[PDB]
Amino acid sequence: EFDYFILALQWAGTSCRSGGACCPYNGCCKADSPTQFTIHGLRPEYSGGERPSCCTGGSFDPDEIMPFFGKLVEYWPTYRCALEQSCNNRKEILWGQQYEKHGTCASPVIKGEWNYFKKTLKLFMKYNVDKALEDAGIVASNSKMYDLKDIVVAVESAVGARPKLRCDEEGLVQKLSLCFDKDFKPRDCVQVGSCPRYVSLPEIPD
Repeated sequence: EFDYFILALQWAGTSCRSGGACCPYNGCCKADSPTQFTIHGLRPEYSGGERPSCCTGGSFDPDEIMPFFGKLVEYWPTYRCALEQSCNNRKEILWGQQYEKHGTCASPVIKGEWNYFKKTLKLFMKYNVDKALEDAGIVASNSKMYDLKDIVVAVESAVGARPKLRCDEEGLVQKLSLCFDKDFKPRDCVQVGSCPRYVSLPEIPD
């Protein structure tokens, strides 16, 4: 039983600050493009001791991604060069792991692969945090820090609900999550203490 969905987004600059080698599907390699928040995954919010994962034991079928491939590569890249540990000790690409581990547990609100990726992408584009931040003048930078409050206000004003921010211990923004109800309408996320008063949104390392 759950009431809300959580859409987890990752800040590319922080996921890429530990260099690495360019490999397929990697979001840290791609000529020249601005650093932005990309999709990590959509999942049911469980808060009662038990937190289910892998609910159908259903094999991820890459064929059902087709009408979304271009968008997934651009907005849902991976930041590791290895396959992700998924259900049944099965190695999988990020999209697969997210679908099997969480999307299956979203039934019947979300039924099947297609609808999972379709819904996740729709929410990302409709309530676009990157556009909100850019509008406020909050952009990737290695020399300037930002008031945490400026970022929160930008997202709330644009999306209509309070997000959840998570920073590493050096004050770098790592993730930003949005919460939604079963009808996919924005809802304030539970308050959390992670980020200091001033934070940084580093650019992807060259």
